[PDB]
Amino acid sequence: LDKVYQMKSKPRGYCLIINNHNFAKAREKVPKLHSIRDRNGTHLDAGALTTTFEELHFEIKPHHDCTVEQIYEILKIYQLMDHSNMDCFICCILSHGDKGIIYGTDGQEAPIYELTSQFTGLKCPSLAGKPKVFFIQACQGDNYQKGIPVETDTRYIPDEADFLLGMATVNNCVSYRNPAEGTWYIQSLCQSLRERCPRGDDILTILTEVNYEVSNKDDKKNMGKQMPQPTFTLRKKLVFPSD
Amino acid sequence: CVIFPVEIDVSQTIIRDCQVDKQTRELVYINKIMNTQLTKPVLMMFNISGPIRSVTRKNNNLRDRIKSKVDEQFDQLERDYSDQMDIKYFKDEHYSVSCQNGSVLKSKFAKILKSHDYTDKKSIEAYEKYCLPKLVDERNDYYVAVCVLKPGFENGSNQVLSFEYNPIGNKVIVPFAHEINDTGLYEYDVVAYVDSVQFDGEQFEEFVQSLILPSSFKNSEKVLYYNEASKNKSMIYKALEFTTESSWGKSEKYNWKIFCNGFIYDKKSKVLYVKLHNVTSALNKNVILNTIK
Repeated sequence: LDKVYQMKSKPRGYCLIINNHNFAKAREKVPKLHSIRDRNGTHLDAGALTTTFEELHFEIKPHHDCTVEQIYEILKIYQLMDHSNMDCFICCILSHGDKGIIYGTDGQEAPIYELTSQFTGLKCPSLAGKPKVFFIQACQGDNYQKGIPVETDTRYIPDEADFLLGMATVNNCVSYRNPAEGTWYIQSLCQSLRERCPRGDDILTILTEVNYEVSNKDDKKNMGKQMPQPTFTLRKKLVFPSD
Repeated sequence: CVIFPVEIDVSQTIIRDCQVDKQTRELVYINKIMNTQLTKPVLMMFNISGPIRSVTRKNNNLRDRIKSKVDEQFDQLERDYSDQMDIKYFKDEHYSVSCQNGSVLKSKFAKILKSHDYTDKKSIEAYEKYCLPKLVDERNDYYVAVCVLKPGFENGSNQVLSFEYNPIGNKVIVPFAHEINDTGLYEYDVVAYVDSVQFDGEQFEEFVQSLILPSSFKNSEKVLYYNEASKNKSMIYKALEFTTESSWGKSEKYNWKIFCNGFIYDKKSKVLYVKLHNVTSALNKNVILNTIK
């Protein structure tokens, strides 16, 4: 017959939006990261994701400029909590990064694995069986993606199931953030989410379009191209309705 | 966050002229030529308010230390919304500097004991017609610094030169002057940092006004001219502005302001920030200032 993740619970779920803006501590300590600037604009995406996940009945839980250590604790918290009355848990990280890592206010990395593994079925029994979504807007390399011409257009379940992981970009390539409007991925993830949610489309359908937009978006300057790339271990269509 | 920028392309021109004591200022000069592997004797000259009492070489870390202090001062004007991410020699081996009384250089010029001989007439001849005529004038003063960057100059760092000199008459001549060309137009690419000098909008309005800025390729682009007089500031510069539209939701516009060029003066500090980046002007002159008398 069918299957779809439950999302009846009025207060859907938490939305730890971790918005990093000031990397001054880093510009001092970690040497390599001294010629690093601040992520100006992140606020437009924090105030973008907050708006989106508001009509979707998500009880947003914003967090200032946090450092790795604080970040780990911030997660270690929403992990010992109970999420039964919740049928979904979302986490958004915004900051710089590199090869599978996400720098914090301080300047020291923090492997994605050790952040997303914090909410396995085991670590958080309350979240077992419920979708745990992760949106990570951050660099992932120093390389720029080239752009070729298309010329068209009762039981036990696995411990790491139900996991949506939206990556602002493929590995080894850079993500793009614009000071005036916002970052491409986060903005498309909303302008496409906040619109396709009324008409009831699963997130997997939405992320497809999102990869379409960002693929057209082009860095007029250094012939740059971005290309998101999600990963999911979900079991049923993830969809959230509103009013 | 990328480590592949600045390289065999970064070479505009950086100049810093500061007053070191009662009557001694120091000139720091870094140009494109000094940053390339010369294979033959290279000649270059400019103007100095007074005579040089010593010439030395400084570390290239200086090129960025200067360009920063200034580029930042102008960047506070802009609104760039571009996408971001996450009879008086001074010999030495390599070089050879000579500082003569402006007028004297004309009369003897040919004398190349500075060893710019093997360039013969077919090479020196050039400089007397396109350069020399623009370094000597009715004010037979205006000493002319003559350098001859000989090969080997590339070896090791410290490509930056520094002239310690004694200003005559309280004058400071920031060397923007070029090599008179047939076309008639000159392209500027230089940043300067001079201090202990008194403002002078008269000559700054004249310069800035005759500047043709680079294009952003947008029909809606307009090049406005400014003349602000802030708290402890006073800016004379030309910027290029154009409004932009959102990339998604609301119809929110974005008013750009880029390619700013001109002069910024710190009323308190008594410092002069200059920025003429890739701008064209039919005006090929030096900028003369007066040291806080």
